[PDB]
Amino acid sequence: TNTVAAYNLTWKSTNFKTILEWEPKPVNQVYTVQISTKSGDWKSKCFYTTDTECDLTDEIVKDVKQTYLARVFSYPAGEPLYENSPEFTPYLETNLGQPTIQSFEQVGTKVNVTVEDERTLVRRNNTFLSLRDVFGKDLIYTLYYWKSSSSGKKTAKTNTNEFLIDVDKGENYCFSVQAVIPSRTVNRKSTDSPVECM
Amino acid sequence: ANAFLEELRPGSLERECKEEQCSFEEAREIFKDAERTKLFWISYSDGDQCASSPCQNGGSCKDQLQSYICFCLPAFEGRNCETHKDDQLICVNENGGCEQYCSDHKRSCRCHEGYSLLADGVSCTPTVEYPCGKIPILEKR
Amino acid sequence: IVGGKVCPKGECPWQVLLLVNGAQLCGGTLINTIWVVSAAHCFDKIKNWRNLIAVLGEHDLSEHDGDEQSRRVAQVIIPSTYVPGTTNHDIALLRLHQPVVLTDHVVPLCLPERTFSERTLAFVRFSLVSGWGQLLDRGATALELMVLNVPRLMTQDCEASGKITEYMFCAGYSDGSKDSCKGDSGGPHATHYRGTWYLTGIVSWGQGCATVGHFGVYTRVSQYIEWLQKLMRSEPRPGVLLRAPFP
Ligand SMILES: *[C@@H]1O[C@H](CO)[C@@H](O)[C@H](O)[C@H]1O
Ligand SMILES: *[C@@H]1O[C@@H](C)[C@@H](O)[C@@H](O)[C@@H]1O
Ligand SMILES: C[As](C)(=O)[O-]
Ligand SMILES: C[As](C)(=O)[O-]
Ligand SMILES: [Ca+2]
Ligand SMILES: [Ca+2]
Ligand SMILES: [Ca+2]
Ligand SMILES: [Ca+2]
Ligand SMILES: [Ca+2]
Ligand SMILES: [Ca+2]
Ligand SMILES: [Ca+2]
Ligand SMILES: [Ca+2]
Repeated sequence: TNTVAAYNLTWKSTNFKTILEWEPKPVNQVYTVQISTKSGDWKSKCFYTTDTECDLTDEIVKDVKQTYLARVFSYPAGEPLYENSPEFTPYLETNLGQPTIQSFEQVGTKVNVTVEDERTLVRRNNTFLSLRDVFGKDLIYTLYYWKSSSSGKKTAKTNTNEFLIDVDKGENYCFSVQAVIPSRTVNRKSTDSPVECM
Repeated sequence: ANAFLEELRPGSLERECKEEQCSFEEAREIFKDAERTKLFWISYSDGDQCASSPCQNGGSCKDQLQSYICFCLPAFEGRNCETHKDDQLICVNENGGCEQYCSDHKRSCRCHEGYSLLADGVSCTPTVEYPCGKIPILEKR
Repeated sequence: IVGGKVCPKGECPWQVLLLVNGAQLCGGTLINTIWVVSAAHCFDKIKNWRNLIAVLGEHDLSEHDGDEQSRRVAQVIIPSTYVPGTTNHDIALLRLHQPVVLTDHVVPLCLPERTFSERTLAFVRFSLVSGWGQLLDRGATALELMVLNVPRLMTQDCEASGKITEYMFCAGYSDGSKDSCKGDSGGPHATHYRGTWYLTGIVSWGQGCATVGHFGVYTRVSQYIEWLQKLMRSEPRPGVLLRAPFP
């Protein structure tokens, strides 16, 4: 034949930065990607590209709550060959980016640990919204802290971006926060942040 | 890192692993416990993918686990913000902005019989009283 | 139409009612003052080609409000590729003996260009289907004009059931609730795009009305754009039926 259907259609999303990827590299053909909602019209992206990927960020940030479905067409170079991608709900499936400890501060027998708000790709109000502006009460951060002389690791959790933990006076501590959404069976937790010691 | 008599000082993650490039042996000196040292080396070995400046056209990068993400400007899109919105004006792309018929070559818009193309070169309007594909009892009074 | 709603009077101004000996035959679609598009299978059993009438501006069959406009069908034109008893190439082009007058209740549906219909309209999800056909599978016809909204499917997805050709496309629901039916054949499959409706399909055939695991099949009008426009500039032959070559 004059064309082959795409395959291995996988979703790569982090902080709503959604990239569709497929295979194989083009030989005597080009690709066109379509995307829509459950009942929305099909909009085309990456027209006749030789790339095996396509950025669909601008399309899914319009409503991250909606479930999106896409497909990759194959034109040679009545309907052309194509392949459907798995359904994708950004709000429920996007990967939580690696958090970063913005700062920490001690005042006696207690220490405050602040987390930097992770900017997403949702560009509402002409500026990127933070991770908490999207999930709200669904988003929490888990703190892993410990002494150099500790056996295991203590844990803390916050609904905001600040931990108010107690510490042993004189002892030196380390920290590592993690973004979490308990209302998720898949992509429940982010990766551990870089370590920060006192 | 280990400079002249540096190891006389007590080890610090900031000065050795963050401010310089520490080895696994320098990391072990700070964490002491091996199991916690290994857990640190996994995340620490993963470098900063933004060091190569993959983003383009004034995009901002953010390091990630074995990857990165580019915050593109409004008129740009793509993994590295390489795509421009304007350089895609063709009939496949939202009908080329044409209200009705489109043609590739600058793309030219056209209108079905009974309509006529306006000055904007994309919008059509009825020239007759009863144009096709419109409901009179909904476009009157 | 199964599981549809009554189309308000005047909101389907292109819907045509075709009659034979005064009996309800099939639906149709006004595309201009003279020409009407319909399905081919509706003309398989015709004998009295002279008693073929096309009504426009109709809504209620049991009443005559004065908005109706009747015309004799001067010439029925179908593709030579079409074969009675089969589903492929199910389309007919009718020439009304005299042009109808366009009113608030009589307005034609735009016949789109090929490229425009293939590139844009084909990807508008939902479209309208209407007619006075059966309200249920093996049921009674409708008195008031019924209308239904249905999503379009690409042939690859519809073949989850080579029965569907490139001159066809599927549309509807596989849940068995909303679908076109017998008696609606020939009716319009109209697609909206920026304040304008276009003809993209014709009620053709299906494996039972609103049957689970199946969709309604429609003639892909975009295939016959050049063919139709060609005949609308042709000299009429004396015979009513006319099997024109396709393409
Ligand atoms: C350095 O830049 C390349 C492409 O420019 C990218 O692939 C790497 O991920 C980045 O670190
Ligand atoms: C990082 O973000 C992008 C969107 C641009 O605003 C850059 O100028 C900035 O540094
Ligand atoms: C709400 As209506 C069917 O009168 O357009
Ligand atoms: C009309 As079918 C072949 O999708 O059941
Ligand atoms: Ca050092
Ligand atoms: Ca050192
Ligand atoms: Ca430093
Ligand atoms: Ca140093
Ligand atoms: Ca050291
Ligand atoms: Ca050392
Ligand atoms: Ca990294
Ligand atoms: Ca009537």
